[PDB]
Amino acid sequence: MAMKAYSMLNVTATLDGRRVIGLMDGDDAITTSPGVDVGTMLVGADGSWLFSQTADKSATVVIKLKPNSPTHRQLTEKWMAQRAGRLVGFPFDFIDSASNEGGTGAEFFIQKAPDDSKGNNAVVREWTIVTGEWTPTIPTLL
Amino acid sequence: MAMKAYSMLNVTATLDGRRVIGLMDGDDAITTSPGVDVGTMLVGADGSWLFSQTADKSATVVIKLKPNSPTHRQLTEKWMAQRAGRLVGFPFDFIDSASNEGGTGAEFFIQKAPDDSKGNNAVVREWTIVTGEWTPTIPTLL
Amino acid sequence: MAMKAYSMLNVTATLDGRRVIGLMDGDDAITTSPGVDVGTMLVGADGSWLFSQTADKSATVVIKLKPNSPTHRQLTEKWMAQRAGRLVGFPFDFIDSASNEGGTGAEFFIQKAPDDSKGNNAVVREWTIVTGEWTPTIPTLL
Amino acid sequence: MAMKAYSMLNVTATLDGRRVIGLMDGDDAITTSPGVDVGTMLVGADGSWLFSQTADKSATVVIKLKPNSPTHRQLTEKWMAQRAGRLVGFPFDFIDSASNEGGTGAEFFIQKAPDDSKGNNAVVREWTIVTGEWTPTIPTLL
Amino acid sequence: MAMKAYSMLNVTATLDGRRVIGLMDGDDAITTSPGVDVGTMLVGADGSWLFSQTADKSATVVIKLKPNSPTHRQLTEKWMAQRAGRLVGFPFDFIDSASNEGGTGAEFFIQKAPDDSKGNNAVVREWTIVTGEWTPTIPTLL
Amino acid sequence: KLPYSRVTNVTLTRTDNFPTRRGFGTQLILTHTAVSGQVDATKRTKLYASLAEVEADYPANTSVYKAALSAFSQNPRPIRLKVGYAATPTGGDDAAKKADFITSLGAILNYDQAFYQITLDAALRDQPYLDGLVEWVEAQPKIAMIDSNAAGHEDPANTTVIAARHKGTVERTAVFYHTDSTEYLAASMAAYMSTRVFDDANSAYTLKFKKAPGVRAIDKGSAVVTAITGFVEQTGQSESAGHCANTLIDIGDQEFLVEGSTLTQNVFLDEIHATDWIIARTEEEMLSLFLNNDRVPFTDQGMQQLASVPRAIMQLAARAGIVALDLNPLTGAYEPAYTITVPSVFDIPESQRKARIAPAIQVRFRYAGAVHYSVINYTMTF
Amino acid sequence: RAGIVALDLNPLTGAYEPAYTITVPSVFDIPESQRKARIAPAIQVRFRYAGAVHYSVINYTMTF
Amino acid sequence: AYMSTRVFDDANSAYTLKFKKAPGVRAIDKGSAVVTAITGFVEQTGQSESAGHCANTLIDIGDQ
Repeated sequence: MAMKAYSMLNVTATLDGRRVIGLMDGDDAITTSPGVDVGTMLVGADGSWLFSQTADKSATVVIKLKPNSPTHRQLTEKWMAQRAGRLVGFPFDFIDSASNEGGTGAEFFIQKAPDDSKGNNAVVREWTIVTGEWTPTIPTLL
Repeated sequence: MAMKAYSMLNVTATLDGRRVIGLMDGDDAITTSPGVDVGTMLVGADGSWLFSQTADKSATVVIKLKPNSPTHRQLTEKWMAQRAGRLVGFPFDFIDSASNEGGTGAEFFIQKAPDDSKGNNAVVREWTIVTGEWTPTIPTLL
Repeated sequence: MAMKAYSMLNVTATLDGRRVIGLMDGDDAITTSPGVDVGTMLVGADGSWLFSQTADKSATVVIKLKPNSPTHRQLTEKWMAQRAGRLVGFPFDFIDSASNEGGTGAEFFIQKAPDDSKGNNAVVREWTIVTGEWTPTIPTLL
Repeated sequence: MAMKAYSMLNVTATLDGRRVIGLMDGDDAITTSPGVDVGTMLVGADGSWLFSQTADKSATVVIKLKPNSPTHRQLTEKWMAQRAGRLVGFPFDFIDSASNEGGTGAEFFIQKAPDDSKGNNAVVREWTIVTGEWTPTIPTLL
Repeated sequence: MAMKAYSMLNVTATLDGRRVIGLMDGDDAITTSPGVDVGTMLVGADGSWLFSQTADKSATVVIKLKPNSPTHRQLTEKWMAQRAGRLVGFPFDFIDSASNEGGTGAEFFIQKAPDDSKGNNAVVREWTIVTGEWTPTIPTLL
Repeated sequence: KLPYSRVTNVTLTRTDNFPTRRGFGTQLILTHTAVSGQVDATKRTKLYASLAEVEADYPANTSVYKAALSAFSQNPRPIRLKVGYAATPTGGDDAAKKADFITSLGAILNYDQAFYQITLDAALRDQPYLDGLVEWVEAQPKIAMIDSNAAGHEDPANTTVIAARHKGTVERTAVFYHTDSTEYLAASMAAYMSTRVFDDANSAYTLKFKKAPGVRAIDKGSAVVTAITGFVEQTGQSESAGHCANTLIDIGDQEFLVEGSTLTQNVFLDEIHATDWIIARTEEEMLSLFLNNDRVPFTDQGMQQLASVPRAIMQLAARAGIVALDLNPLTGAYEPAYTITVPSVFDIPESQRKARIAPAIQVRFRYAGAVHYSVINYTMTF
Repeated sequence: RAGIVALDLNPLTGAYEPAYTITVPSVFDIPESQRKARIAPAIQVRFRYAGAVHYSVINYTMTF
Repeated sequence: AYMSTRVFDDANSAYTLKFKKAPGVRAIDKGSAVVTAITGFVEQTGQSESAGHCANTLIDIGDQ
C-alpha cells in the first residue's frame, strides 16, 4: 500500500447519489473553502493576548463543468426545484483514494448559478454550493 | 566555521515535537510576519515630533505543504482537536543552522485552514498559525 | 575634479557608527522619502489662490539587506533593544562622494521589521526607519 | 586493468529487470539530465555575494529505440498500466564497465510517449522517464 | 623572451590543487565569462548623459571534459559533497605561460552538471562553476 | 517508580563559559616551575582545553595560573593554551651569560613547533639573560613579547632599560609595560590576537590600537604617557622622544589599549600578524598540493601550477582588507595592488634541474593603512 | 531514503566520504574451467550505519 | 506486533531505536537500581556488558 502518485482517476465525488463526470480542464475543478477563519488573536495595549475560537463549521464548494455533462443537467433540475419552492439537502461528498483526503456534508444547497455563454468555443459552467456543516476526513495514509 | 552557502538542507523546523517535511516548491515556503508595526512617529503642526512604541510582540506564520505530507496529517488532526473544544499550545520553532537566524514560540494556535482543490495536478495547502509571543534568535554567525 | 560617472563604490552610508555593507541587488537599495507634501494650493470659488507651507520636516528610509549581512545583525539587535524598553536615536547618514548628494539625521527609530522567508533561494530583508528631522545636503558639485 | 577504449559493447542498462537492446543510431541514445541547477549566486548592489544550494536531487532520462525492439513493447505495456490506474516504480539503472560511470534510480515513472510515424523508412521512438531521486556512481577507474 | 606562438601545451589550469587534463576537442575548452556588464550609459531626453558602473565582480567558467578524465571524477565527487550538505570553496585558477593572460578565484562552487549521454561514440561533459570574485591577471608580456 | 535521569542528564552549575571562537595562533607560557608529572623534560610543551583542565600547575602559582586566568578571560575565548618548560634551569650556571638560555630555547622547538606567541611572566622580568630571547625570536616565524612590571621608562633619557637599549632595531617584539601584579600579555595577545579569522570579509584588525582587555585596571599620568609609548601629541610618533610600548590607558571611564602594540617607530603588530598568516597559509596550501597530485613536473606547466597558490591567497587576502585597493596614493591613478612574477624554467640547465628544487616566485604587496588620529578645524563665522 | 544508511559524511571530520559503494568483479580474466559452472563471482557492497539517540545531556549554567 | 508492522520502503520509516515504545496491554515492573543489573545499562557513561545482563523489562517513568 505505497503512497502512489496523484491522479484524477482515483478522486471520487458523489452529488446526491450520482457521480460527477464532466469537469473542465485546469488545476482546480472541485474546490472547497471554509466559511470563516478558525480563530482570532487579540493583543491589548499592554502586551497580553487572548485567542478566540469560532463555532462556525461551514463550507462552500465550487464545481466547474463542461456545457455537456449529466451533472449539469442534474444541477439545473435541482435549481428549478429550489425555485419552485421545494427545499432539501442533497448531500455531497468527495474523497481521494490515494490518501483518504477529502470531506463530506449532509445537507447542501445551491447558492450560485452559472452564466450561459455561447461564443465560438465551449466555456466553463461554475456552480457554487454551500453547507451548514462540513466534516473533513483525516488522511490516514499520509 | 565559514559562513557557508545558504541551503534548504540546513533549515530545521519543529512543530509540536515532530519535524516538517513536505513543503511546496517556491522561494517562500515558511514565512513569519510580525503582528503590527514596531512604532509610529507623530509630527505636530509646529514641527516637533514624538515616537510611540508598541507592546504587541506577536507574530503569524504561513506554511505551505504538499497534499501528501505527514505534517498535513498532523495539522488536520490538530484542527479537529480545536474544533472539538480542546485548546492547547503546540509550540513551533524554526531556525537556520548556517547563521542561527529564525525564531521560536511557546504556544501557537491554528488560525486558518487550506482549501481542498483537486483539479488535474497537485496544489498547495497553506496553513496559517498565530502566536501571542514570538522570540526571534539573534544571528550570531552573521 | 570632473563629475565622474556614478557608481555604488562611492556611496557611503553609516548607521550608528558602523557601515552598511550587505545590500540586495536592484536599482533601489537605500531609498529615503519625505514625510508629507511640501505645500498645498487652495483655489477658491472666485479664482483667487492661497498656498500653505508645512512645518513637517521628517523622513523615512528603507534599506534592503541580504539575509547574511552584519548590518542585519546590528538592526536585529537594535530592534530587540527597543522591544525591551530602551529607546535611543542611533543616527543614520548617507552620501554620494561624486556629487555630495544625500542627507543626515540625528535620531532615528526602527519602524518596520522584515519577514523571515526561507524558501529555496535568498530573499530580501527590508527595514524601515523613521526620523523626526532630516537634513539633506546640497549637492555642490552639481 | 588499463583504461580501455570506449565502446557501446560495454555499456549496460537495465529497466525493471530486463535489459535494453534496440537503440537507434547516433551519438546520443541514452541521455540523462538533472532536474535543476546545482546552485545560484546572488550578488548585491554593494559587491558582496551569497550562494544558494538546492535540495532537488532529481533527474530525467531519454531513451531512443527502434520501432522493433522488445524494450519498446515493455515500455508500451507499462504506459498502459499507468493509464489504467496502477502506479509503481520500475527502477532503471545504467553504467559503463570501462570507467564505472553512470547512475541508478529506485522509482521511475513514464513521463512522455513517442509519436507513431510510419513514413517510408524507420523512425526513432523517444521515451522520457523521470525519477524523484537519482544517484550517480563515482567513476573510480577514471 | 620572444612572444612565442600560442599552444595548448603552455596553458595551465589548477582546480583545488590537482591539474585539469582530460579536455574535449575544440577551439573552446575552458571559457570564462563575467557576471554582468561593466557599466551602463543613460542618455536623457535633452541630450545629457550619465554613466553608471557596477560593483559586481563575479564570473562563471565552463569546462569541457571527456567521459574518461580524472578531473571528471574529482568534479563528480565534489558535486556529491555539495549535495550531502558540505559547502566549501575549492579555488580554481588558470593561466597562459606565453603572455601571463588568465585569472584566478578564491572560492568557487559547482553550478551546473553534465548530461550523461552514452550513444555510439564519446560525448562532451560540460561543467559550469561560479565564483563570487574573479581577479584577472594583467598580461605583462603583451 | 524510577528517576528521570535514566534517559536524560540535566545539571545546574554556576560558572562562566565563553564561545569557542577558533583563531590563528596559540601562545606559549615558559618559566622555571615544573610539575614533574607531565612536564619533566619529556614533554617540554603541554596542551590544554580550558581553565578546568588546568590541574597540574598550582591554582595559585604566580606564573601559570595567575596569567592563564587572564588569558582565558576574553569575551570570546581562545582555546588550547600551551604551557612550556623551557627555562627550567634558573637562567644558567652563570646568569651573567645568556648562552644557557639560548640552548634551553633550542631544545623546546624539537618537541613541538605549534605555538606562535611567547609570553614569559611572574619571572624573567628584565633579567639580563632575557635579551637572548630578543636575539632568538628574530630569524624565526614567531612573535615574543615581554611585559615588564616596572622600570625607568618614565625618563626618556636613560638607556639601560629594555625598550631603551633596543629601540627601533627589533621588528618582532613588544613590551606591555604596566605596574606590578598585572599579567597583561595574556589579556590581549592570543586572547584577542588569536581569536581573529582573516579569511572572512573586512576582518582585518589593522589597528589593535583601541581594544579593551578582559579584566584589568588603568595606570596614571598625562605627560608621562609620552615617555612610554613614544608618541608625539599631534605630529606623529617620534622614536627618539620615548620608548615604544603599551600601557592600557583610559580617557573616559573607558579603559583600552594604546599605541597599537608597536615594535619599532611605526611598525604595528597587526602588520606582522597578517603577513605571518599569509605565509603560514601559503605553506599549508603548498603542502596540500604535493600530497593530492602525484607529481609536479619540472616545466612551465608545473611552475604555473605552483604559482596558482599565492595567486589565490593574495586574492583571498585583498578581500579581508590587508592589501591596498589598486590605487596609487601619490596620484590616485591606476597601479596594481599585487603582482606575481614567475621565473621561466625554459633556460635553466640540466645541472641545476637535477636538484628537484624549483626557482623562486616573487610577489608584490601594497599595505592597507588605518587611522589612529583625527583633525577637525571648526571655523566659526558668526 | 528510508534512513538506514548514513548521509555521505565522515563522522570523524565531517568531510566527504561515500556512504555506500558497490564493487563488481571483472569476469574478463576468469578461465573457462570455472566459467562452465554457471555460478557468478561475488559482488561486494559497503554500508554506513545511521545512528540514533538514546540519551541526552544538558548543562544549564546560571549566571544571575 | 510492532516489529512486523513497519514498512521500510517509505521515507523516514526507520525505527532505529525500538527503545521508546508502548505495548498493547501490560503492566510495569518495579525497582530503581535493579534495572541496572537487568538491561546492563550504565546510568550516564554508556552501556557496560560486565555490570549487567542485556535484556528488556518495560519500565515506566511517568505514568507512561
